[PDB]
Amino acid sequence: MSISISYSTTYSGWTVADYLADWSAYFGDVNHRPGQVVDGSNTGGFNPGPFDGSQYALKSTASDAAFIAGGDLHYTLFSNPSHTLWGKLDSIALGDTLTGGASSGGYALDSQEVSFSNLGLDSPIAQGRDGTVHKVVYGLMSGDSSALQGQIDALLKAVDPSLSINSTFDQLAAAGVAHATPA
Repeated sequence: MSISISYSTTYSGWTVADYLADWSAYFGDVNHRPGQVVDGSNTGGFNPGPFDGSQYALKSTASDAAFIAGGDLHYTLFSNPSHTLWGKLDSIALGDTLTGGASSGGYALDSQEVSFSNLGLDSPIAQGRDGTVHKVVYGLMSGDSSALQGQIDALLKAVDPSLSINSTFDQLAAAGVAHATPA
């Protein structure tokens, strides 16, 4: 199946690129780096975790922005290649108001704005921190969504070369890729 996109009607006239650049500016950089992961405030979490699961979720420490990555995901922690996320990334949901976690049966994003599904990404452990899945998710943690933008640009061009991250959500809905959701 081709990339599927949802978007709240209030973003109908935005391009994908402008939405993601703006979301990244609100989320900011959670500072997930050596000496700066000292407690659970900026780790995020897996369901079921602690290091693997079908969801990885993180809330911003600068805003209420949050995302959930869905698929079949694995984090190496200290194991070579250290601090690598690899595996199957099917979906990214972005917005605000993260709730839940492993103990309550799953994460939910109560103010989801936009989602991207059927991403078809599957990165092997061998690529380490240069894997596409790793770069996509670490970009969302660190205030730079350029890796996600590039993957969406390629998936959209695969549907039709007239579609891109510079398409508005409106235009993607007319093309049958995107679907407006209630605001």
